[PDB]
Amino acid sequence: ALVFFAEDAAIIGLAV
Amino acid sequence: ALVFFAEDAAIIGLAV
Amino acid sequence: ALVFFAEDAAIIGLAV
Amino acid sequence: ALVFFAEDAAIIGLAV
Amino acid sequence: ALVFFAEDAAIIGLAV
Amino acid sequence: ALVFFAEDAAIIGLAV
Amino acid sequence: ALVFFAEDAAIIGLAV
Amino acid sequence: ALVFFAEDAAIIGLAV
Amino acid sequence: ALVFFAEDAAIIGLAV
Amino acid sequence: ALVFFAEDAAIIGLAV
Amino acid sequence: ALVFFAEDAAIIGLAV
Amino acid sequence: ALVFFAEDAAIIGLAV
Amino acid sequence: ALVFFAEDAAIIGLAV
Amino acid sequence: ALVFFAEDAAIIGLAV
Amino acid sequence: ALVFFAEDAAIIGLAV
Amino acid sequence: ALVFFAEDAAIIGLAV
Ligand SMILES: [Cl-]
Ligand SMILES: [Cl-]
Ligand SMILES: [Cl-]
Ligand SMILES: [Cl-]
Ligand SMILES: [Cl-]
Ligand code: NA
Ligand code: NA
Repeated sequence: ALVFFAEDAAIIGLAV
Repeated sequence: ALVFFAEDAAIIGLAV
Repeated sequence: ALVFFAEDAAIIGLAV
Repeated sequence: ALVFFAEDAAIIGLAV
Repeated sequence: ALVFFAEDAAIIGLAV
Repeated sequence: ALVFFAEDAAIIGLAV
Repeated sequence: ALVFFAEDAAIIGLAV
Repeated sequence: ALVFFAEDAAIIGLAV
Repeated sequence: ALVFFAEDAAIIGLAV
Repeated sequence: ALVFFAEDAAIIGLAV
Repeated sequence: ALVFFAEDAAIIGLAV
Repeated sequence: ALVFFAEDAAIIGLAV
Repeated sequence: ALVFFAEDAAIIGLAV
Repeated sequence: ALVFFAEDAAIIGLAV
Repeated sequence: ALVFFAEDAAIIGLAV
Repeated sequence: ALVFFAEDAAIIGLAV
């Protein structure tokens, strides 16, 4: 799976 | 809001 | 075009 | 009450 | 770029 | 309306 | 001394 | 004279 | 983390 | 200050 | 050369 | 160990 | 434009 | 408790 | 800071 | 004639 990144603060992984 | 990042050059934020 | 980044592990670009 | 401010990005209030 | 600030509520940045 | 801030000292608002 | 800021409305200093 | 504020990083005064 | 602000003069961040 | 980034996993900021 | 990245806010390159 | 990132063009890890 | 809704807490609009 | 929703602008909870 | 330019003759900087 | 411009500091004209 791909992991994208976003600032949510902390930088989190969004796993697809 | 989440902030994604993209290379547009320079790296930019994209706010959601 | 925009390039997003994703961890595929190595970091890859995703071009749009 | 007092409202303080912090950078979180976005600036948020903190109410006391 | 300079970033000014304004209460719009929430405090927001104005980028120049 | 936007409220900007300035030191006039004390901090005042400038409303627009 | 440090001076912090709070919305009390006016913005006031808090002196430490 | 009025002093406004901007992020330039560091927050700077702009004096008018 | 949260970043507060204080006059130290110039404004500085305070990271928590 | 400049903020660099590293994986420590999750991404974290490194302030300089 | 290698290009590192830092948040300065805009993301900037540092070329080595 | 910390992993930093650099554009070398692919993005590579730098392992410390 | 379409305005979607999401819990971010507080419910926000997202405007498209 | 039950939480209803109203536009007040922003969408708010109403707790019962 | 930003430096704009104007003909004043001779071309001058205007610093902000 | 044509007047080009160069930074010499100050911006100067170069007349051709
Ligand atoms: Cl999944
Ligand atoms: Cl709170
Ligand atoms: Cl910390
Ligand atoms: Cl430091
Ligand atoms: Cl001539
Ligand atoms: Na890149
Ligand atoms: Na810097």
